[PDB]
Amino acid sequence: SETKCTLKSFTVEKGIYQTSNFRVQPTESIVRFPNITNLCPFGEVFNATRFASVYAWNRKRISNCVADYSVLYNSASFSTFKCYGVSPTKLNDLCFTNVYADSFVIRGDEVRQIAPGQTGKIADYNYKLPDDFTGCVIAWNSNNLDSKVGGNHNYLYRLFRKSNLKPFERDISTEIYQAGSTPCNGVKGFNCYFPLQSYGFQPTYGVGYQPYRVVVLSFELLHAPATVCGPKKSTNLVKNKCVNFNFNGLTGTGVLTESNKKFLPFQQFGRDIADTTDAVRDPQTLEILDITPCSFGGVSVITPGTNTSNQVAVLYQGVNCTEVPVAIHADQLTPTWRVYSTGSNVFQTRAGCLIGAEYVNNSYECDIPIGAGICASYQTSQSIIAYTMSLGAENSVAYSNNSIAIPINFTISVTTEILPVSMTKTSV
Amino acid sequence: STQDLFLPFFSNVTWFHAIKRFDNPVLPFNDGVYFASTEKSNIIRGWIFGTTLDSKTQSLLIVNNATNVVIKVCEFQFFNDPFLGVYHKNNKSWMESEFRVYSSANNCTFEYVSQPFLMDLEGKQGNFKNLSEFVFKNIDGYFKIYSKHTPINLVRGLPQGFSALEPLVDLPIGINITRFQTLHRSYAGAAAYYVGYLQPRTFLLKYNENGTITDAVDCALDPLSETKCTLKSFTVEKGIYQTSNFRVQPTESIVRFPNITNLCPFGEVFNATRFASVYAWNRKRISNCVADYSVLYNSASFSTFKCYGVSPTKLNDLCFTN
Amino acid sequence: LSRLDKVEAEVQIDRLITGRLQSLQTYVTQQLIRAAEIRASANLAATKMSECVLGQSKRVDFCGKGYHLMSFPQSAPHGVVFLHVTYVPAQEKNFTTAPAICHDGKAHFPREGVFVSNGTHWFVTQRNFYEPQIITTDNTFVSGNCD
Amino acid sequence: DCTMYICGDSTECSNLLLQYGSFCTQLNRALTGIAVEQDKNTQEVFAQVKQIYKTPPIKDFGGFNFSQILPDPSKPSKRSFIEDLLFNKVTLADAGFIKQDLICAQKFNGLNVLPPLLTDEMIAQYTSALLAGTITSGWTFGAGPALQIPFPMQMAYRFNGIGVTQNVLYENQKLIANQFNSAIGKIQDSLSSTPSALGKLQDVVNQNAQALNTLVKQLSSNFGAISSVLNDILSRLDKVEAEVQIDRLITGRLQSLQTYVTQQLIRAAEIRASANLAATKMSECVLGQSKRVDFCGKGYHLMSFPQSAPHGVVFLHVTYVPAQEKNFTTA
Amino acid sequence: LSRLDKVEAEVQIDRLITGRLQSLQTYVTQQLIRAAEIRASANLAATKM
Amino acid sequence: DCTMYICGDSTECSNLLLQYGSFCTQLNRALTGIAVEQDKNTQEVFAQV
Ligand SMILES: *[C@@H]1O[C@H](CO)[C@@H](O[C@@H]2O[C@H](CO)[C@@H](O[C@H]3O[C@H](CO)[C@@H](O)[C@H](O)[C@@H]3O)[C@H](O)[C@H]2NC(C)=O)[C@H](O)[C@H]1NC(C)=O
Ligand SMILES: *[C@@H]1O[C@H](CO)[C@@H](O[C@@H]2O[C@H](CO)[C@@H](O[C@H]3O[C@H](CO)[C@@H](O)[C@H](O)[C@@H]3O)[C@H](O)[C@H]2NC(C)=O)[C@H](O)[C@H]1NC(C)=O
Ligand SMILES: *[C@@H]1O[C@H](CO)[C@@H](O[C@@H]2O[C@H](CO)[C@@H](O[C@H]3O[C@H](CO)[C@@H](O)[C@H](O)[C@@H]3O)[C@H](O)[C@H]2NC(C)=O)[C@H](O)[C@H]1NC(C)=O
Ligand SMILES: *[C@@H]1O[C@H](CO)[C@@H](O[C@@H]2O[C@H](CO)[C@@H](O[C@H]3O[C@H](CO)[C@@H](O)[C@H](O)[C@@H]3O)[C@H](O)[C@H]2NC(C)=O)[C@H](O)[C@H]1NC(C)=O
Ligand SMILES: *[C@@H]1O[C@H](CO[C@@H]2O[C@@H](C)[C@@H](O)[C@@H](O)[C@@H]2O)[C@@H](O[C@@H]2O[C@H](CO)[C@@H](O)[C@H](O)[C@H]2NC(C)=O)[C@H](O)[C@H]1NC(C)=O
Ligand SMILES: *[C@@H]1O[C@H](CO)[C@@H](O[C@@H]2O[C@H](CO)[C@@H](O)[C@H](O)[C@H]2NC(C)=O)[C@H](O)[C@H]1NC(C)=O
Ligand SMILES: *[C@@H]1O[C@H](CO)[C@@H](O[C@@H]2O[C@H](CO)[C@@H](O)[C@H](O)[C@H]2NC(C)=O)[C@H](O)[C@H]1NC(C)=O
Ligand SMILES: *[C@@H]1O[C@H](CO)[C@@H](O)[C@H](O)[C@H]1NC(C)=O
Ligand SMILES: *[C@@H]1O[C@H](CO)[C@@H](O)[C@H](O)[C@H]1NC(C)=O
Ligand SMILES: *[C@@H]1O[C@H](CO)[C@@H](O)[C@H](O)[C@H]1NC(C)=O
Ligand SMILES: *[C@@H]1O[C@H](CO)[C@@H](O)[C@H](O)[C@H]1NC(C)=O
Ligand SMILES: *[C@@H]1O[C@H](CO)[C@@H](O)[C@H](O)[C@H]1NC(C)=O
Ligand SMILES: *[C@@H]1O[C@H](CO)[C@@H](O)[C@H](O)[C@H]1NC(C)=O
Ligand SMILES: *[C@@H]1O[C@H](CO)[C@@H](O)[C@H](O)[C@H]1NC(C)=O
Repeated sequence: SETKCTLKSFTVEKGIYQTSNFRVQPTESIVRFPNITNLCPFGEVFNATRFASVYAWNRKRISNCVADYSVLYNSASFSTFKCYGVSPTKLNDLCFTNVYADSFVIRGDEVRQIAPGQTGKIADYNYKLPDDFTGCVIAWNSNNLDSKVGGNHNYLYRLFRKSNLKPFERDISTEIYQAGSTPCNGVKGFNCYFPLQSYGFQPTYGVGYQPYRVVVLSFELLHAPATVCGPKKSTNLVKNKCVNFNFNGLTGTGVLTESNKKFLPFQQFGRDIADTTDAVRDPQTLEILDITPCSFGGVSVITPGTNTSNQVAVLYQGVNCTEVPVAIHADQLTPTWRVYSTGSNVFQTRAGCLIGAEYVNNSYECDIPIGAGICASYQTSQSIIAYTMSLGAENSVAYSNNSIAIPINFTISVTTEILPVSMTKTSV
Repeated sequence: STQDLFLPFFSNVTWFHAIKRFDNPVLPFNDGVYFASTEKSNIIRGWIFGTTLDSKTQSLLIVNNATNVVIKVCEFQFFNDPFLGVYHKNNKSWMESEFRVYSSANNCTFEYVSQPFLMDLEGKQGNFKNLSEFVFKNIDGYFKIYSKHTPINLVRGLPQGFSALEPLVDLPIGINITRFQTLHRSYAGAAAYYVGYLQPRTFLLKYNENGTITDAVDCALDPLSETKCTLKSFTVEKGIYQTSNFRVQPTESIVRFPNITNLCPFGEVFNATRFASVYAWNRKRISNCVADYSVLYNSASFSTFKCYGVSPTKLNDLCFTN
Repeated sequence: LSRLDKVEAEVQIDRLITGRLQSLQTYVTQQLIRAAEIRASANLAATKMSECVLGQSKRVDFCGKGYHLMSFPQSAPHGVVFLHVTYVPAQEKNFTTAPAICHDGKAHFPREGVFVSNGTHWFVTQRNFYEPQIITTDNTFVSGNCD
Repeated sequence: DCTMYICGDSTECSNLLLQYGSFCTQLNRALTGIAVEQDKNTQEVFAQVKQIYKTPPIKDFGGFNFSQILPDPSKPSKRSFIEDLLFNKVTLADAGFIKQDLICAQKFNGLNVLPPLLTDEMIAQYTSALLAGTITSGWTFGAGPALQIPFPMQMAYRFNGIGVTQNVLYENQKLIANQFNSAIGKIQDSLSSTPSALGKLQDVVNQNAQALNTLVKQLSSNFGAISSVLNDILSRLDKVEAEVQIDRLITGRLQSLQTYVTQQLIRAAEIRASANLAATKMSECVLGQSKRVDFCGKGYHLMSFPQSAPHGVVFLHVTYVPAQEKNFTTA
Repeated sequence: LSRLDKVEAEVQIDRLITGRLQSLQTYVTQQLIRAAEIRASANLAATKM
Repeated sequence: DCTMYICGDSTECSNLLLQYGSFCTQLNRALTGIAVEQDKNTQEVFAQV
């Protein structure tokens, strides 16, 4: 039936038909995250006393703890959530190398200016983001917490600068800017403006001028020995099985074995030529483990003509079929059928393993090829057999230094030959 | 092969020797700075990083004052002659009494004190010269540190050999740095250090089977190395190898815009008395004048800007038919 | 188009155009390769016509298996069929041979044919068909001595 | 394997790949066609005889010594000294005899190498049969029933073929045999000394290896996406905007696969032309004597001998070359 | 580049790059096929010589 | 020249072209192979003496 699927027809011709290749599905799953339990102090970040002004935005280090972004995303008092490189849903399943938390207060209309590649006074002078920023930005109004009727002037930003700042650049200097041509000194002068600009935060201000507390997370991910993870709980590890593993967020599937790679302490991952992972250091046990996806291979179906018979054979190219008994149908396979795995008709070849055919010793002309000199045929009470192909009939010649053989009679034979010459014209 | 900031091979490095009395000069940190030392008893123990160094802007301070290494970034008012001074004072130990480095630390945003960094290796007593190699990068506000320590037995020059640096720590100092000064252990001994300059280049890093860098070649040092980087191999067969094409870079820039000076009447547009209704929407023609879209894009009283076919940023560098 | 207006339609139209253009390009490239193979086959067919049909060929196994005699072309849909007539020997007999004959103290060699004996008498025969002849000087040319 | 290469072990990426139709099926069909064509090439090149001839135990060929081309029974395989040298000079990578190392990275990404139908021992058997048939019966075995003929008379027939009367052989047999043996020894020494000769085969081996290496390396490119690894893309981005990256990855990998397949098709066509030339040379030069100038070697052709090699065949053209001329007066 | 900021310059330049890469690939493939035909003709010329 | 043709004298476009891998290198190799093949053809046709 799978060959009928491949051919999109109800009749199959005599031969071999490669079909959908198999793969061993993982048997179970292992979770190995670092067993830290101390909660990350997001209280001192989101719900602290006061935030440093945008021109001198405070940076608070968070590391070696377990965070849960669900309680931050699910709150209804927040206003905006747009994340770059990450999704709000997928934060709990992944670990962070280091958490750089930037918190500050900006204007309501300047919330757009947080996005990298934008243009505005804040991004131009005191807080610019890299073109490929990764992380999440949190925005919400805090007028009733940081606005006073007499005017809150504790939040400041720079008005002029000599040149655009680099990404993540911080400037503290209060040098007087020389807006005019002539230079000046002192506290103040004509066309000599103080770099910092003040604002009278008051509750009477309408939407678009209200203070909007903003927290930006600029973590970098999965190219380093991460130390901050979600609330996912650890699980015991097993070896020599195809297993759905995930170390520090590295979701993957394969069979793992203790390798001999000497990972240096700043190195956590090992990678192949194709930039795929090859080894990993377990976050709980400091050994090094190789990772390989469990074995797989193609599936070929050996069959005679559909009108002649319905019995078929199966071949597993490139697979030492000692794993086929391990391919028990307790775990599933890409090919659903397994009834041919009964045994007592199993033969190994250099091209793989042939199941469903009886190997014999007598030789014949190669009917339909399998590989590596072995090929099968259907004949006699009839079954699919396998044999080594015969190169021809052996015939020795009687050489001697004084004898010849010359023919006496002749036969005239006629032979046909077919050669394609041309093909149908087509214009599109 | 990696394409990022890297010192060229066979570089004309500036050299120092602490033969007496001497001073440490200040050198720029443009595009990264390479630093090496073949010294005894860890005479070099710190560096000063910044752009103004005179408390006008922030600066970086690293000192290894015996007990531990201190990393501090503040509004430092460094002294004009920073030095460290220390022997056998009734304890058989050597103490560092002087820490005369700065006078003012008004506001500090980044501090770190863990342990001292005089990680001397095998051999002891300085039988073989110790090569402490350092490379510092300041990219997008991140200060990255790499360090090494290896023994050499060459008398005076840089050891002819191959080595690579492990990363030490990443510092989010986020300050402007254009120059730097190095630190010292004043007590009988001579010390030398190199001051190289990192550059954005590419090298072919030959990792061994064990994961240690054994050799490296440049992609633009000389034609042979360019062929090596092009072929991604350390052996070259006899023949002719086409490499990266050259192009003459322009010598200078020329700006030629029409020499009209009268300001455009955008006042009569935005700050006009009244507008025509939407059904009879008004049209005004503006030409032969000087405009500036920056004053339109920088106002905070506006609500929406959707520019199609053009960005608001590139308006001042473009000219309009009508 | 009947569901989406122009601005959001162009998004889907461009994807469809790219997909169909890729399919067309793949088809054209495959057709070019097949055409090259067909040109090779047609050149071989033309050479076979010119050498086997219009003449007699000495090239081994080119115009059929055996010693070539003639050929006849026949048409076919998008092709051509040749009928190679060849000469094949059938029955052979084993004999005793000798490279030369020393009669008057001089070596004798066949002008055409081979020396052959059935066990008691010697004859000369052409190589591809048995026809004994009495040894004659018309059959042999003399050169050198018998040592 | 198109599906593993593009979207290895990912149902979400497999569903997106499903939207593109039969690209994977077309690629698989082309690759299968090439694979069958290789066996067809080898079959036509080496299988020109249906009966395996065996050399006689006696080695009295009138002074000619074929020890350097006949198989040596002591070795487990039927390979002669020269064939041993040819198999030694070539560094064949990844023959595919069950890989139960760069070739390991290729295999785990869906890149399979299939074994040839005819083995290196069966090819040697075919070559030995051809060589024994030639040295025993001249050209008659290729035209019909095999007819035995002394070698000292077959060479006289060859000289008659090249327009030289036959008595020249019967008067210079010992010297001619010495020349032939010395020439065979010189071939032995040249093939044991120089290495640039088999560059014609090492080149195609290197081309295949480098093409597979480039195809493997192509998986590391972002193709405009935020990352090159679909597992991290899924683990960071949910089911909505992950599409915007996965479609770019799928398009890039599809272009890489198509380029690889097209280049493979062109290379296969070139190899088919070369194999047709090799079969024509076998039929014209080994099974008979050819009058075509500079076809079977430089000079007047006498005979040839085939020798197997990794992914190729080696011919030894024996030719007649005049050496010492004298000026005369003519009319 | 002189009209649009970097963010949308990405969206334009990637399209331009894809188109130009397609044109280059088509040119190279056609040249390869033409070279194969010319090589066959050169082999025929050598045999005729 | 792949980079000249696609992104002539633009560092921003060169950076984007860098993301696509070895397409340019493959094209250059194919063109160099064709160029060498032409000289091989001429040599084998004309250099028989
Ligand atoms: C980090 O500090 C750097 C050192 O002060 C600073 O570079 C300085 O930038 C100013 C502003 O342009 C330059 O001042 C000169 O500018 C032009 C030359 O382009 C002249 O026409 C002016 O008249 C004026 O002289 C300084 O020359 C320049 N300093 C150096 C050593 O080149 C950077 O801009 C600072 N970076 C940040 C992000 O703040
Ligand atoms: C080497 O330089 C170090 C950097 O300044 C310096 O560290 C300083 O150490 C003192 C005492 O160890 C600290 O003073 C405070 O220390 C703890 C902190 O809880 C308190 O118990 C003390 O009473 C006191 O408040 C300084 O804060 C600390 N400096 C910094 C910047 O943190 C070392 O002491 C220096 N070593 C020598 C030998 O001079
Ligand atoms: C090898 O071939 C020889 C040539 O044919 C043959 O010799 C021939 O033998 C026949 C006998 O069958 C002779 O024919 C004569 O036979 C008797 C002999 O008395 C006569 O009465 C007949 O009338 C007839 O003339 C041939 O004359 C004779 N020819 C020659 C040249 O000798 C040998 O017998 C053959 N040997 C073998 C072993 O087959
Ligand atoms: C046909 O040619 C063969 C190759 O030239 C030749 O075999 C060679 O024979 C010589 C002498 O018989 C060997 O030389 C060695 O012989 C013995 C071996 O122990 C030693 O006593 C000698 O000192 C010397 O080392 C060659 O080694 C051998 N060549 C090979 C490749 O084995 C045949 O003898 C020739 N046969 C005829 C009939 O001419
Ligand atoms: C011609 O002779 C060969 C062999 O020579 C013969 O050997 C003896 C049998 C004897 O008859 C001698 O006088 C000859 O010189 C024949 O080859 C043999 O063929 C038979 C089958 O008929 C076979 O069983 C033998 O094995 C073959 N010999 C060898 C060495 O393998 C050949 O058949 C003879 N031809 C005819 C038409 O009879
Ligand atoms: C196929 O696999 C089996 C086992 O997985 C191989 O049998 C092993 O052979 C080696 C070499 O003789 C022995 O050292 C092992 O002890 C065998 N294993 C077992 C379980 O018996 C077998 O060799 C493999 N097939 C091939 C062709 O290599
Ligand atoms: C850096 O430190 C200085 C001094 O500690 C701060 O300047 C003081 O700011 C307060 C607040 O307005 C004034 O009352 C003082 O008079 C200032 N002192 C001096 C000497 O000018 C400065 O604010 C700090 N920088 C930041 C960014 O907080
Ligand atoms: C801030 O206060 C609210 C309201 O009491 C509380 O729900 C929230 O948890 C606080 N913030 C943090 C980070 O805990
Ligand atoms: C995890 O727990 C084990 C057992 O208590 C402990 O040995 C190990 O150190 C822990 N992991 C880490 C990273 O400390
Ligand atoms: C298959 O068998 C049926 C019935 O025996 C016959 O009609 C049909 O022609 C056969 N198929 C072919 C291809 O001949
Ligand atoms: C074939 O022969 C071998 C030995 O000659 C023997 O071991 C094997 O069992 C035979 N095969 C069968 C199917 O009998
Ligand atoms: C290095 O630069 C100095 C100062 O320009 C110069 O004197 C010296 O010759 C240079 N050396 C080399 C090797 O370039
Ligand atoms: C010796 O060490 C002690 C304790 O470390 C210290 O109090 C004392 O001052 C030291 N001696 C001198 C001379 O400084
Ligand atoms: C409108 O008036 C404001 C207030 O003085 C002024 O700043 C602005 O420039 C005027 N509009 C224009 C287009 O100049």
